[PDB]
Amino acid sequence: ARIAGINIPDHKHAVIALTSIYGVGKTRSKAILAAAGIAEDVKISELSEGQIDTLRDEVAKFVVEGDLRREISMSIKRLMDLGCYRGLRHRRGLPVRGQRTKTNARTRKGPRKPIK
Amino acid sequence: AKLHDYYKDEVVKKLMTEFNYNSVMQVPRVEKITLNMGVGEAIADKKLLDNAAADLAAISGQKPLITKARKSVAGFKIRQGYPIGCKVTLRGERMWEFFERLITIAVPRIRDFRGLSAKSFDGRGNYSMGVREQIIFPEIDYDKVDRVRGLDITITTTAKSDEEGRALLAAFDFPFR
Amino acid sequence: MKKDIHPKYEEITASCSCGNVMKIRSTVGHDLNLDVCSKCHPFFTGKQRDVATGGRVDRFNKRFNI
Amino acid sequence: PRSLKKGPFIDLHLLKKVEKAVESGDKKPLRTWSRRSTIFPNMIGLTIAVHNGRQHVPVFVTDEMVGHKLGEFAPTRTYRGHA
RNA sequence: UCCUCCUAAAGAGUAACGGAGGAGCACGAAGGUUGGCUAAUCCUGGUCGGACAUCAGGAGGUUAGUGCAAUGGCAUAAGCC
RNA sequence: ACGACCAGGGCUACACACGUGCUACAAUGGCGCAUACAAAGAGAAGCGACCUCGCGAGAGCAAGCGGACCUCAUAAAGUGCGUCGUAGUCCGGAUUGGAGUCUGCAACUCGACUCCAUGAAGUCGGAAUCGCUAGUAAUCGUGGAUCAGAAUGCCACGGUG
Ligand SMILES: [Mg+2]
Ligand SMILES: [Mg+2]
Ligand SMILES: [Mg+2]
Ligand SMILES: [Mg+2]
Ligand SMILES: [Mg+2]
Ligand SMILES: [Mg+2]
Ligand SMILES: [Mg+2]
Ligand SMILES: [Mg+2]
Ligand SMILES: [Mg+2]
Ligand SMILES: [Mg+2]
Ligand SMILES: [Mg+2]
Ligand SMILES: [Mg+2]
Ligand SMILES: [Mg+2]
Ligand SMILES: [Mg+2]
Ligand SMILES: [Mg+2]
Ligand SMILES: [Mg+2]
Ligand SMILES: [Mg+2]
Ligand SMILES: [Zn+2]
Repeated sequence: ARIAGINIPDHKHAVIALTSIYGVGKTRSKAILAAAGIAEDVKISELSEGQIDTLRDEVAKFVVEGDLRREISMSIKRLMDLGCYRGLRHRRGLPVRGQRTKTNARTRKGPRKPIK
Repeated sequence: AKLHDYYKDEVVKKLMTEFNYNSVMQVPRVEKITLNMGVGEAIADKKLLDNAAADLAAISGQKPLITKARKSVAGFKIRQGYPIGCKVTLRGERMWEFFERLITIAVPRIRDFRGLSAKSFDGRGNYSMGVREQIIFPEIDYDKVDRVRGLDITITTTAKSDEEGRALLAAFDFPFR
Repeated sequence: MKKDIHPKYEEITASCSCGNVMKIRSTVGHDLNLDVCSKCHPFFTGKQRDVATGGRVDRFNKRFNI
Repeated sequence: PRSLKKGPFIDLHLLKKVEKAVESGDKKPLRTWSRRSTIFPNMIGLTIAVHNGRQHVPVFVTDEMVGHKLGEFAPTRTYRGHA
């Protein structure tokens, strides 16, 4: 119940408690359990510690929490340092992917800012 | 006393070599380890202080000394005498055994551990670090706890300079960077 | 140390996935099974890998040939 | 983005201007309306004045500016704020 | 009415509708004794923690403290457990 | 020149306010496997089987079709079993990073789609307000026009009811 640094809930199933890992989802969690030979309907309870060591090795095959967050921050600050359009959007807090900023940019812009 | 024996046999020979000291008493040695938890939020309830001392007693097998306010400040809404933190002084074998469990167990259990700083030596060899989260020690049960505390570790040694302590901890393979 | 105020402090065994069996004195009581120790921590390999800049010209020349 | 099988895209008149300024070894600012041209690795170190609709903003070319297009470094809308 | 300093002229004392401040209590421990301890402030490092909590070291050496006003005292502490 | 030609930009901006919609806040449900039942349409610079390759969007070869013949094209909701077991959740899917495909001279501003990862708000909505009387509302999918590509819009179709 301790994979890649962090803890994992025992009562949940295998794929879901793996998806608690920042860097895996339902696909890669199925690829993990397939490479470990572990069924998805079993829990993190009643697992062998050797099975969990295989799971830890399979997750260690990929890029995860500290690595993944470091890589993501590096890509964003690369755009910041270049000064491209995506960098300017990332640092004005505006949406990058070409959405509308006249209305409905509330995820990047947060809640409403009243005119005083 | 595993690290105390490792000190007495290999660290002293190492430092006598890499510093060319006249005497063996001139070598550094660790003196004490102080474990503070500043709990400024216990003005809400005593039980936050009372449970953090219970957690820190599991980390180091001592009853912690509940520290109090030296004076009164109004920015923090405290008066002189309020119990505001807890400390543990560790000396001797219990110091060495905690220092072993630290650099062997708890530092690897840090999320996104990537090293320590070598810029945390207070000008005179004494090293100070702060942990973000008490669950890196295995004494704490994860389900049993509720609140993420944090503490700070302060290793007070007899090194005069800053580098002699840096070399001493590096002799204990202390993960600076 | 004083007699009654202190917790029970008993030597137990902590074994790890790398098989690092280590006997320590602790307040756990029961035996402990670890995941990573300082012996098996990727501080000596993983941190070497962990800069990971990657190249932009080499990615470009990688994507095709003229 | 574009398919890999088409490769990259660049104007021919740009690629000829780059080949000339490479061989001549001049660091003169190349004014260019090709905001849609992908930067090549042989373009590194050049001042290229990309059009924005109104003028030519000079872009010194870096290594990291390779897998992008020239228009990303010439913003067309000026915005300072409402208040 | 009482207390403290100056005026007050190096003993005491000394006036003015002269210059400045306080008191009309508190404490069953804030008393007695034994034992022990020694500040303010600043510097560096340090999870939340911030100008300022707690922690460790260093400078400093009473610039602090004294139940309350001022003056005189206070390390053998009269200060603090 | 208030006329004409070209490149690039803009019509897509963003402290905000309103309208119309889509998707939701789940258990009358989400997921996974299996399986049943439609109507109406479009197609030659087009529809594009089968087979192979690819996780995938798609790629290659390539029949048949100006079409009650061939293709788009398996309808979905549903039903059967298992699963989750009330949580910001196996709800929700925004956002963002990386890798890609196709159209097209050309997808930076400024396309759509796919894959891996990320997993906001949101736990039924104040004052106020709208539609609907039966195959109706509600809900479920389908097709077309415009169109190289690009609809949650529009115009049509049937299912349950
Ligand atoms: Mg995850
Ligand atoms: Mg006199
Ligand atoms: Mg006299
Ligand atoms: Mg005189
Ligand atoms: Mg005394
Ligand atoms: Mg501090
Ligand atoms: Mg418009
Ligand atoms: Mg979902
Ligand atoms: Mg059509
Ligand atoms: Mg295939
Ligand atoms: Mg079904
Ligand atoms: Mg189910
Ligand atoms: Mg998502
Ligand atoms: Mg919320
Ligand atoms: Mg709810
Ligand atoms: Mg009617
Ligand atoms: Mg179209
Ligand atoms: Zn280990």
